[PDB]
Amino acid sequence: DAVTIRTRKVISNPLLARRQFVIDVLHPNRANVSKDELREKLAEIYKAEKDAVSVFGFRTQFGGGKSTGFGLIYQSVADAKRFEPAYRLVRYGLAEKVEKASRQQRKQKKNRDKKIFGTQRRAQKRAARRNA
Amino acid sequence: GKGKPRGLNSARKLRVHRRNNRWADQAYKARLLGTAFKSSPFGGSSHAKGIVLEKIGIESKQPNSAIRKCVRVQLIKNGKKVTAFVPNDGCLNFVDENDEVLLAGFGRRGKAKGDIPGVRFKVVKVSGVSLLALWKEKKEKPR
Amino acid sequence: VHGSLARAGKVKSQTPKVEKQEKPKKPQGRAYMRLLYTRRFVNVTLTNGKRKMNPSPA
Amino acid sequence: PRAPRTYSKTYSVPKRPYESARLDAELKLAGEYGLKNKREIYRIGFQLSKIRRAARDLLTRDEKDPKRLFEGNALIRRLVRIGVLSEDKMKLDYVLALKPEDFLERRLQTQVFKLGLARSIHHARVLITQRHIAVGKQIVNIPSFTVRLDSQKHIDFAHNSPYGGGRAGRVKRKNQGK
RNA sequence: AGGAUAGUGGCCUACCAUGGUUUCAACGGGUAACGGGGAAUAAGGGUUCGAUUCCGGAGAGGGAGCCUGAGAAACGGCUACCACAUCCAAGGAAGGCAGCAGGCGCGCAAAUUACCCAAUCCCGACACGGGGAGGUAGUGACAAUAAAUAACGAUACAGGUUGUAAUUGGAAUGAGUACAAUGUAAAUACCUUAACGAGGAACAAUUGGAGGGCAAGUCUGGUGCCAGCAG
Ligand SMILES: CN[C@@H]1[C@@H](O)[C@@H](O[C@@H]2[C@@H](O)[C@H](O[C@H]3O[C@H]([C@@H](C)O)[C@@H](O)[C@H](O)[C@H]3N)[C@@H](N)C[C@H]2N)OC[C@]1(C)O
Repeated sequence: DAVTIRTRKVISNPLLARRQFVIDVLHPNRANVSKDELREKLAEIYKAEKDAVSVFGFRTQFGGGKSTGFGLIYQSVADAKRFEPAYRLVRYGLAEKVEKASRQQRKQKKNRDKKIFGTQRRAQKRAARRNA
Repeated sequence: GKGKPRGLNSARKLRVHRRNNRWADQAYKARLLGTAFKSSPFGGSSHAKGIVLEKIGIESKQPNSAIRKCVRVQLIKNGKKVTAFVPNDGCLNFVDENDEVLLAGFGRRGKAKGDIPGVRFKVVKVSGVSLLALWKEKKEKPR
Repeated sequence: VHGSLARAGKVKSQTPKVEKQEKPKKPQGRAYMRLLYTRRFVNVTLTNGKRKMNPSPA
Repeated sequence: PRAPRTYSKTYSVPKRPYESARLDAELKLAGEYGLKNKREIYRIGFQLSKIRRAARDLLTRDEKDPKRLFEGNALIRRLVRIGVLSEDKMKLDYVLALKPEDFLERRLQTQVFKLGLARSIHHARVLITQRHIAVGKQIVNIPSFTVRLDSQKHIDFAHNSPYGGGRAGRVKRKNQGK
């Protein structure tokens, strides 16, 4: 309860269609403050929408209380989708996880494909008439 | 006077003279001949391993009278045979013929120690376990 | 009056075994330094320059 | 690979391990200031030796030498801001008279039992370790934390400790059940 | 003078001259020699170390020869021989971990056949793809920093105003565990933290010593120049 938020070292970034700042949080008698709650409170303070708010890298001070981090307010939501890495959007629920096998499986697959000159159809038919 | 040249252009004579006479110092001569690499039983290593060939008792030198328990050891790296003291009361019964021992120096960098003549090494481990552990019953002899 | 390899471990093997006596633990760290300081420089036992740290009970 | 990170040793053991007079001196210092081992005396000896060396090297120079005027005054500033020197000994000559107790007096533990927050210096160290002490509004659990002259008046208890406005520890919360 | 080279040059060829280096150490031999930036010690002068986070060189089992290409005498390119080593239907075919991990060997002597391109940065036709380069974790007492293993009362004591004693209580807490959030590419850990988490606070500190050098017993039992200790 009674979570105070402050910003310092503010940079406006038209180049990335956003605004950059460092977040300072005062939360007595509470472990820390969730990133989604911080995002909503920031959206409320700056009357912006939540899906255009970014928070990352939060570090509680020694003993407790004061925490710090970084904040990004994109001037829209399409700009958020366009200048935001996939993992942060996955954290926010905005984007889905790209589906793929383990890295070793992908590499083994790639090294099997280098064995074939042409298409898979020709190799499959040649193997078929090669066996039976 | 002083028997050494003092001329300001005599650096060659001074440096060569020092180089010649440094051969009279044992440590310099040993490290430039490479005697540890060529003639030391351990080949310059701090420790070495070997197979026990036999148990031997060595008479302590005067004015002491005792039997210092030692083992004759054949080293693995070079096949050399050395004698190592097995230090503590009853620790000879822990080592047996054909066992593998770890040897270390005996404290005086290639010299014998105390009243034990001709012994320059000591047993540290037998069968992969230290003698200090076995003597104190902190471990067990493997089998 | 000779020794032999057969006599190895004589005195230790024939030493009468005595178990440790159960005693309280000794404080560790700063408490031990406190204790030694109190022994030597607080509760003094000096008498005309006789300050044995380990006198024999007698 | 990444560049190597520097690291150094902060103490040095004595050259003679068994001089009885200095052994008694170290035991007295540890007992007076509630230290844990002899290495804590060795560290302050290390710091004092290097400070005196720096002062001596600067004092080989003339009062008009610019290197003295810069480095000696920086050294004086650091010493007078941590509490080792007062506002009347800024000449590098009083830098040579500093003793281990001068730094021992400026520790967190010493000042905690001096102010009155604890009875014995051992109890002071024990409070510091259990995070009951805050410098400013920052909890400090380091007894070798050296307080500066403009930090002495802000030492007090932590707001979350049972000694400065907090709740009860597990012992009292179990012992209040009945 | 020519040839060759990207180009100079005995670099090579033809003709010609007889020169070139050396006790101010040539030439030869050894190096358990890659060089330097640097490291330890350090009154000064010195002595010793530097395979190894950066810079330069060299190599890819050993030699040699090449294609391609701006650039290689390239080896995760080719050709041959030597040595190793693989499959086979016996005709033939396929190789190069001094890259990461892992195995055998060797030895006194050194970690996982893990996760990932999020960061540093490089490559490509490229804002998108790839990267054991790199980063993350596992192992890890190499070395280094900080820093627990207890703190405070009252009774009976006692001392000469508290320096000293057992048995009498209440607190304090982090090691550990675990919601949670945070941390992260996802984790793990740290840090914050709900509920737990101390009387033998058994949640119990060890390693070496106690004749001298050198700090700390002539206390007790055992052995009797034996067993053992002892730089
Ligand atoms: C076999 N042991 C040799 C021992 O004989 C001696 O060697 C000297 C050697 O030092 C002398 O050589 C020395 O002195 C000459 C000086 C005369 O000009 C110097 O020029 C030379 O550099 C120097 N090494 C050499 N001329 C004779 C050997 N016997 O000292 C070196 C040594 C290795 O110990």
